[PDB]
Amino acid sequence: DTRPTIRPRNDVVHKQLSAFGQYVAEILPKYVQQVQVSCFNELEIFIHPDGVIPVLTFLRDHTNAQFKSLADLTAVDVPTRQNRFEIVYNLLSLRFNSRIRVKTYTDELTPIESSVTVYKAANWYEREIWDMFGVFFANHPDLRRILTDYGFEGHPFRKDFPLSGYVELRYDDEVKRVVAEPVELAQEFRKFDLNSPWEAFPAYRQPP
Amino acid sequence: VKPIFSRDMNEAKRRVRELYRAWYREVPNTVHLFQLDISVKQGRDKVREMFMKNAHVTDPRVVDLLVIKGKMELEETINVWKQRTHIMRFFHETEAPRPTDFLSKFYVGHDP
Amino acid sequence: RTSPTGEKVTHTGQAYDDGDYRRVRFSDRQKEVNENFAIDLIAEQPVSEVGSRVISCDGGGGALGHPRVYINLDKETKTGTCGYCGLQFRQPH
Amino acid sequence: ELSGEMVRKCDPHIGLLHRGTEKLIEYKTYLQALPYFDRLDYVSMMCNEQAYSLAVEKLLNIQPPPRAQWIRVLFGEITRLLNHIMAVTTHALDIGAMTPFFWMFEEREKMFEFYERVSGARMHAAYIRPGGVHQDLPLGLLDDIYEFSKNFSFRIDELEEMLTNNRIWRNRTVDIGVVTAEDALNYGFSGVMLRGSGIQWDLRKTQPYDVYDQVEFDVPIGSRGDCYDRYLCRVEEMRQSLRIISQCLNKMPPGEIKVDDAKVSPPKRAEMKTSMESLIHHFKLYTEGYQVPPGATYTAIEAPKGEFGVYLVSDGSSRPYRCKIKAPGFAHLAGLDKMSKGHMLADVVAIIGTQDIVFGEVDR
Amino acid sequence: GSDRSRFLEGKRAVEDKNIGPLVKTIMTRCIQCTRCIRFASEIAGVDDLGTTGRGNDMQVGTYIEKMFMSELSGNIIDICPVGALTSKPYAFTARPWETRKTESIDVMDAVGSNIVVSTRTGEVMRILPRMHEDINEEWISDKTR
Amino acid sequence: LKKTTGLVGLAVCETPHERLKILYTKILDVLGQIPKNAAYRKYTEQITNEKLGMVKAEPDVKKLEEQLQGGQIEEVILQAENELSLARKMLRWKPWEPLVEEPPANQWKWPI
Amino acid sequence: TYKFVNMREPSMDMKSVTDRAAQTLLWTELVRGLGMTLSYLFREPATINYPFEKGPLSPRFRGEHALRRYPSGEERCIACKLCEAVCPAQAITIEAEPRADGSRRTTRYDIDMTKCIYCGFCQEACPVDAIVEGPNFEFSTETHEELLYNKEKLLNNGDKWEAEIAANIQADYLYR
Amino acid sequence: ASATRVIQLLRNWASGRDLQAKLQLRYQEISKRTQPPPKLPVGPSHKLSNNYYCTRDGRREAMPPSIVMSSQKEKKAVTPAPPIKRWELSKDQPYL
Amino acid sequence: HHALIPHGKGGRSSVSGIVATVFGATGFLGRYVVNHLGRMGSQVIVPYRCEPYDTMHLRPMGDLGQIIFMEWNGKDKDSIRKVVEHSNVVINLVGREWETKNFDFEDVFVKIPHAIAQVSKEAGVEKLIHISHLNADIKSPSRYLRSKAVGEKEVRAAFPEATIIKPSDIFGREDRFLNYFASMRWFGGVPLISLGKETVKQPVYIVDVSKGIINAIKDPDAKGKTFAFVGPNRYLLFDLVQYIFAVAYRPFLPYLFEVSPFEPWTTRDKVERVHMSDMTLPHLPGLEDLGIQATPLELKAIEVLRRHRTYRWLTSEMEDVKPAKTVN
Amino acid sequence: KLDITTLTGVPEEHIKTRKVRIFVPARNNMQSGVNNTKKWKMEFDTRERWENPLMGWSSTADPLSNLVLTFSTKEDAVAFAEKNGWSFDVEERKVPKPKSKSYGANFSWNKRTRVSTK
Amino acid sequence: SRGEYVVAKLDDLVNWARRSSLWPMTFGLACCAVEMMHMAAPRYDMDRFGVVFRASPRQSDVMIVAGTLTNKMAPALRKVYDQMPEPRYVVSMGSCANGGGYYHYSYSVVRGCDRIVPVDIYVPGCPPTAEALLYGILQLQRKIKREKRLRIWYRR
Ligand SMILES: NC(=O)C1=CN([C@@H]2O[C@H](COP(=O)(O)OP(=O)(O)OC[C@H]3O[C@@H](n4cnc5c(N)ncnc54)[C@H](OP(=O)(O)O)[C@@H]3O)[C@@H](O)[C@H]2O)C=CC1
Ligand code: SF4
Ligand code: SF4
Ligand code: SF4
Ligand code: SF4
Ligand code: SF4
Repeated sequence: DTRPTIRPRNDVVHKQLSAFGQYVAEILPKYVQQVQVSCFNELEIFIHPDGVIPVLTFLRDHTNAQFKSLADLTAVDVPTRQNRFEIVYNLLSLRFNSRIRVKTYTDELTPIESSVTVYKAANWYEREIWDMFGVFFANHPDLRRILTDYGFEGHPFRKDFPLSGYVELRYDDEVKRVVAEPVELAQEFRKFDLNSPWEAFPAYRQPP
Repeated sequence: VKPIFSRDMNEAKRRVRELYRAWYREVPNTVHLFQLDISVKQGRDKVREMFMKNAHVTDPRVVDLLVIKGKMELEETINVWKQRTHIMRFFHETEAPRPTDFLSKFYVGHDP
Repeated sequence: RTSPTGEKVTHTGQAYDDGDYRRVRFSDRQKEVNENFAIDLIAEQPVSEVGSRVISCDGGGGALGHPRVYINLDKETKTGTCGYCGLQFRQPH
Repeated sequence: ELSGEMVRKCDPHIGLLHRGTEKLIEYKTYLQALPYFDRLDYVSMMCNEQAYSLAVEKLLNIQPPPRAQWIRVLFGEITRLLNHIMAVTTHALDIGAMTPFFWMFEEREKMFEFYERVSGARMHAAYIRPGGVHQDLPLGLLDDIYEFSKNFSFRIDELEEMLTNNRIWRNRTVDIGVVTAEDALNYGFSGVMLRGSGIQWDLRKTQPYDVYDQVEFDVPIGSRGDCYDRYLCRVEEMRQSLRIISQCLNKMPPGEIKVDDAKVSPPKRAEMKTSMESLIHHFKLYTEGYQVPPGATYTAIEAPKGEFGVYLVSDGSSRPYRCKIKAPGFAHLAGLDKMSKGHMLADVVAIIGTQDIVFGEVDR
Repeated sequence: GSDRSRFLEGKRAVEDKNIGPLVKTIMTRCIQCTRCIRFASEIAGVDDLGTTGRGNDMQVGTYIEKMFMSELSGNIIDICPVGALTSKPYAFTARPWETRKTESIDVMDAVGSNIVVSTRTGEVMRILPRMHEDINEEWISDKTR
Repeated sequence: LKKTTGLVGLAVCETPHERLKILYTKILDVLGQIPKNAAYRKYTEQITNEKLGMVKAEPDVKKLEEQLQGGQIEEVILQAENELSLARKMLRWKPWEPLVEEPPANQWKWPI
Repeated sequence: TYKFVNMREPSMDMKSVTDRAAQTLLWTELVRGLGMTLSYLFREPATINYPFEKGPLSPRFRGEHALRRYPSGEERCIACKLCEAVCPAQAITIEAEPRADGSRRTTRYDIDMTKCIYCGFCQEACPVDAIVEGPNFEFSTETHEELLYNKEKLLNNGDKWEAEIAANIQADYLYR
Repeated sequence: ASATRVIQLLRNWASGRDLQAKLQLRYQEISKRTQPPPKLPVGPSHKLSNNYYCTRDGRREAMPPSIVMSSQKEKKAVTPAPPIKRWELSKDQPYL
Repeated sequence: HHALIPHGKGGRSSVSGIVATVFGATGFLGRYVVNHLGRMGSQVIVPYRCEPYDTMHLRPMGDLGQIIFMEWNGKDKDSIRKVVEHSNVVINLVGREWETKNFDFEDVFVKIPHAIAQVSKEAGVEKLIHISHLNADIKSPSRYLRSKAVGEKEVRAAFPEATIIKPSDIFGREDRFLNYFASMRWFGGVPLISLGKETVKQPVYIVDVSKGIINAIKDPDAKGKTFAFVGPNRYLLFDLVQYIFAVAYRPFLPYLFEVSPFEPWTTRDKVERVHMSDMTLPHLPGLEDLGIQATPLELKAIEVLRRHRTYRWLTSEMEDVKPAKTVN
Repeated sequence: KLDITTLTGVPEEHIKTRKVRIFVPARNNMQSGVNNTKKWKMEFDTRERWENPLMGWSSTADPLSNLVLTFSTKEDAVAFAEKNGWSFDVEERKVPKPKSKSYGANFSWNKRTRVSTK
Repeated sequence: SRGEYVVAKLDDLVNWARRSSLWPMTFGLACCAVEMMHMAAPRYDMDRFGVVFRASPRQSDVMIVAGTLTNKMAPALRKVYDQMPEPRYVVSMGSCANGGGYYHYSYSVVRGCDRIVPVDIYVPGCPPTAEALLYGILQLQRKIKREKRLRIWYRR
């Protein structure tokens, strides 16, 4: 619609992104599984996990796709899927002033090829993904805990990991050191059920 | 499914033994480096205990990842990335022993 | 008011019992107790008499009060009480 | 790993400030998640809020009111002054020059008062909220902003007088931590890091957000890629920020400060206590929160330390499913070893400063 | 609905009616949905509730001062879409978002009514019916509640 | 002559036209090795032919840079090198083959 | 659109080279910087005399939380608990029961200041302006237990600071 | 600032600039802390007619992402966007 | 009256229902006792007479509102009353190895314990844990041991069900027994009466004593029983000191301080007690009765004496000293 | 059967003792909306919640007290429980039966359905 | 008595010296460190009170925990604290240092630095204003002024 409340939408960028998505799909039919452009003009390419390195290399070196900047590499944990972890690569093409997202899937066991060869920035991002979610990255130069404690056990950002964790720290005089003890909260984190019983967005309705 | 490192359980057991050798040989140095009060036997007993904890695994993929995690802990221990408390965390000391007898649990609390 | 133990009773009706071990926390320190009981204070406030069947109270000060609520005064025995303020209003007989 | 006095392998160990902010965000409503972003980069506060606000607004498919957008840019450039002051002064302080730190920090104290005048808190403001800004500027705030900006240029020049031409400062910065342009792009560097090597990239220009397209400024570009050029770039960014601030102070439009949607922005307190609909929305927005349409986005702004992006994932509820935060410092510190190769220990200190590493954002 | 109001006039106020020691009644909030009347007439079987008057002055409730006595009276609290009818014991105790819900079975009678035990901070706050078409449908006895 | 490219690590090429022509010929040969049906070969050959034609047509370096719209001519040379390496890697990967495997069930369904 | 920092070739004029060598040998720029600091010496120091002199503050300042009362003397808090919900740090713990009169009066209003982030969402959410962050920033304690504020503590804080709190609200309610 | 003329001259000479023109300390140009009561305006949707929320519900006008291509059941080369134009050197100050 | 149902998992935030007033908590044994009560989740009332700064070490040993510090005076019965009024358990650890200006061995080991026991009974305290010494004897020459036994009898008289514990030369990190021997450097070589060849001592580990005290509180039959905390092995004084200097990397040189107004380095009674062989009482319950298994000195010796290393024995050479011969 | 229990990091006590309940949340009787009752959810057994002595706040040691995982289908929840080795109890979704409704029946001629009041 | 008078006066002299020349170490961990710098900034100028920022923890008297003490950083804090010489005082600045603040329920945040190190003065706020931190230091100075270490030794 119109008026200040509604956000203005640019259709030109939408058309450009759709065309380029088709371009990428045609060039890489072996790996590209699905191409989507969001209504807010964000092209997303879904690729089979085996194509992490080829697709990224194409999107980085190709003359008409000069995405030479790995903006952010992250993971989304959806426990309702067999391949719960979804590895998402956010790219930036300075030459064409555009961005693209490469989304792949992985299990808790299936390794994913490291993209350090494609982007050197991928090192620490993949370390974080392994540390927080537990997605092993094959051929990684140094895959180790980057954010958790040295002796920490478990992957915190997993949806099945408790928010407060399983262990807590304190200083004990008898052992003269900081010791790890089972977590005991003086005030339990009060879970608030806020989801309304009435549907909010008809456009995103999943038919039964 | 693509194997992480080992295609078969026998290959995985080879990796497990390699890790066990490294941990077994590192324990004496670790006690010296962090000036731990545990004995070399105690550390090696803990290493064997930790390995035996994950002795029910049958999937080579899971065994591979367990070895990778075991390697990572060894790397931190060798590189002194861990601190004295971190090494001692394996030896739960301050934590009071929780009994297993039903009658004892019955007295202790509402523990299921 | 003060409990038999000697501990002043809060407006929330709370007073550590004699057998309560927690009473030791006030051994050398005072027990913070507010000395303006709200329930007593409104009881002091007089009951307004407004001829209109329905009156509206905002708590005073407009935007500095409470959401405006309309009170009905049909009940003769009872006096219309503000939901937020607690002020009582009556219809003159 | 030092060869006596030469750095061979500088392994950066992070996580000393890893507080699990991203996971905590998932357990809280969108409004409740906003204060977290203030903490992420505790040097540039309102800039962090703007990036999160833009991401939520994009998913909400709403547009902040024109006045709020100008207010966001005005305080955004004020925020950029805060960080650049902090970056340069603390970098010089570690190098040894201690006088400039105190000189510019009083100006930083003055700017903190501007935060407190408009939000009520000195550092963490939570003023830029998804949908606009929390409140309108207090009468007289803009006038004081003009007074500060008028005399601020002299302060920057005094900083240059003590550092820029000083030979000792140049020796500690010139030809230190040189990054090739191609390496910077591949290593995911952003902000001053790219501009320092000559890469002509600036989100405020290439991908304009809010009313940055309606302001005129110049992007400082380095020539050698050393710490000294990046030091000059950060100083010039402060100067160009004053240029933007003056424009905003002269173009601030009349209007509301929040999107006129009571299902996204809470209604005014007077309206809440009068209108039945307003009270309902005021109740729901603060208890449940606004439901964001299902989707995902990666909105990034040209934050003072570089590109600050938020990968917001909405499941259709009032609490985000996944909120990955792109910290510009994270990538920069990852490339510290590459920059530190073939340098001395003291050079490492300078390289840390030129990357403007705040471990709050790095550890998220 | 919309996000603002155009009502520049004064709102109405309705005198509340006592219907018993269990259901706190604030008829000012009633939206004249007639759910309570229909429920009392059909499910409960007690023809006490009804509409008095016509137009905007139509008040819902017993014309005379009478207590609505039923073994299933408590359900009228649930059926009421607005907070006109509220549980007198549960009144002012807690909010819905904080309460944790635990599905359970009632033991007061041998019906086996499925109940939802709303507990906050490890304290039973209220008991709500759980849908079971075969046993309790959507209603529970006043004792159970 | 251009004193410097501005970008650190990028050097001015004294013979940019000849270098671009040689690189484009190499790229074209490598694409010729690629199967014709492959979209990569078709599109890349189109792009390279356009760029090569413009390079041969315009002898002025600045006008050529403006014509190609790839930035400084050294940047265009770098782009050509990257494209050539990518073409070889594509010959290895053969991404023109059919899809490896369809996504398992609703692996790309949001919201849940 | 873009400005070239540095990127300035040095002139090789013998006069220019002479002046550059003069700068190098005679340490001119160091003297210039030294003079700048000397100028800073003779300026007026910007230090305020704490606590005899207090720093500037705005009426919107957020500090010690405080529970307010109506002019009659009744607690404004009507136990809606939405401030508990909005609190991003889950610091407010509210338990309410019908008062002897029958109004919604909380039996427990506990906020641990050691967990509160002083965001101000609580005062923006309260529909009766009951919980309002006060102007007092100097309330440091010596024991952790003191930070955890009871309902009685909040009521006393409100009673103590009411004059200033009311004045500040009167000076800012129009903006809100 | 309350400094003697001699001190002012010495200060300015040492700095090389007229510091009295722009003194960092704030004296009287500050705005009065006490200000007249404001009257903030209303938004574009504060109207009694033609204000139906259906015509201004941007939140509900969002649509699921459009699927351009799905593996489940001569074109010219296409770039993601038109190539970025070269930035132009500043006219206020080309070289710092 | 003050009976609290224990609730929780036994952690820092749990409730063990033990309101305890640990007299003399600012001491070697006191710290460990408070730590055990704190880690279980007990309301540890700490009566202190020293500066509050000296009591800061006890602050992190408990959760919020679990360690309460209140000033007490051994010469004031009222102070004892206000500190044990709400306590269900009172533990008495007050004892100084050297007499002071205003406190003599009689006052510290008779008068103060008796006042605590009498007040506790009047207050209704359920259990009292007095801490005597194994070598305490009514006719023992040393005033320390003699006064301790005198107070022990008075404790039983005032508190009939008092659980009196008699440890023997507790050793630990902040102990005055192992560290005292390893401090013979100040006293020339190793001053040993008759080369300490007729003295066999039975040292007990600090944690073992503290855990026994906590176990005694829980134990329902411990009330009224005089426990005697003995060590795992009996060591010859000469062998023990030789072992001490050995693990401490100290040259073993086998070979007035009461005057010192500041804490005396050595006491005449301490010298007598050091050269006095520990008694052996087989008629009293021990650690095994409370379930605590005695920990050998050898295992915990390095933790107390490695910190006393000179140059290169905590590293480099790191020669392992074998266990010293035990006279068992 | 995937065995991720060793890789989860969950303590053994909270791997065996836990009793996961797979179920579809019931509709709150107070409201009439059914949007909440559309996705399967997984919750853990409730355990002791004692009172903190200082303030009275409820304290717990259960680390998984607040863990609620939504799942598209029951099979997904079952598989996830099996992967993590948690004993899982599944409650089949209860969908209200379609009910015949007639406004005319309110004014029946010879039926009980005839309403006394409107 | 005369002995008490002499001891009391000497104790006051010792108390004055320490409270007047407190040397704090900046254990800046998070956002609160920025406000701590603003305390040392010209407007407030902690040095004016004799409180000079001593980088060396071995020559410090006050440890100002400013920020969120994570589990990874927790051992370092205690180890630095025990390497401080005595008398040593700990001032907790910020809700995160006090009781975890915004990250109280985080999986890798210590629920208050009080667990790791004993704290003397708690400065509330997020971040506490520089005056509030300055107020806390002055409160610590008054706390030191009340200390009677010598008097208790004499009366022992
Ligand atoms: N190896 C050993 O130490 C053994 C000792 N014991 C006895 O068991 C107890 C263990 O004491 P421990 O914890 O090691 O402490 P220490 O003997 O090392 O220090 C003395 C302790 O007693 C307190 N104290 C001493 N005199 C007084 C007094 N006049 N007024 C108040 N408090 C006083 C001290 O508190 P403050 O510092 O505040 O005065 C401190 O807690 C003592 O009673 C001791 O005699 C028995 C067997 C072995
Ligand atoms: S159910 Fe409630 S809203 Fe409906 S008529 Fe009855 S009282 Fe009114
Ligand atoms: S909560 Fe519902 S019933 Fe109660 S006043 Fe608000 S809209 Fe009316
Ligand atoms: S928001 Fe206001 S009225 Fe509601 S509970 Fe909090 S203080 Fe009371
Ligand atoms: S100001 Fe913020 S942190 Fe403090 S009580 Fe209100 S919502 Fe909670
Ligand atoms: S208390 Fe607030 S400002 Fe201080 S470290 Fe914690 S979040 Fe940051």
